[PDB]
Amino acid sequence: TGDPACRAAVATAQKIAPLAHGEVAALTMASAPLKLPDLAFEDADGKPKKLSDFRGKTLLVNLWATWCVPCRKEMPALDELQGKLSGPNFEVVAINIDTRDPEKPKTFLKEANLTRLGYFNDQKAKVFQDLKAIGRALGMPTSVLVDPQGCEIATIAGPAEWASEDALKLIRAATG
Repeated sequence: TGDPACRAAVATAQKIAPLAHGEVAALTMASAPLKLPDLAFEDADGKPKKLSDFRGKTLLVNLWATWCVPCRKEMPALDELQGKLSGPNFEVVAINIDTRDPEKPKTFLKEANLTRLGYFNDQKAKVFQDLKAIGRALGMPTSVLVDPQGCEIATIAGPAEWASEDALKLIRAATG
């Protein structure tokens, strides 16, 4: 039995379920209340962050890595989504999980001119293990749409055209 603070998240998931088709058909709606683990990661300047620091906003939490081919390919879309919808009620939190060479993802984002995402990172890649433990990280990338209480609305095991019409419509619906 999940955290009852996450019941509104389930209702939200049920409300937007019809919108999960086309580009976002691989998004699986939450069917039970599920509080995500309070992921711990760093910002671009190495300051500690936690998922709960972002409570109060709807979020798309993404895990990506430079060694992940479909992840590199979807970073521009995530950046674009960030630019379209980031505001008082929504943010994309893309967390890099490279463990080998910390300068590599920074160079990747810079050469790709992706600056709206900042540079969240977990050089231990523990955040992947945390989501794997609740059955929400089956591969890479993994992205979870999270409500203002840190609860699961939906999870996708794979990449998506996140700046597409289908994706924006779904995210806006989840937010408001």
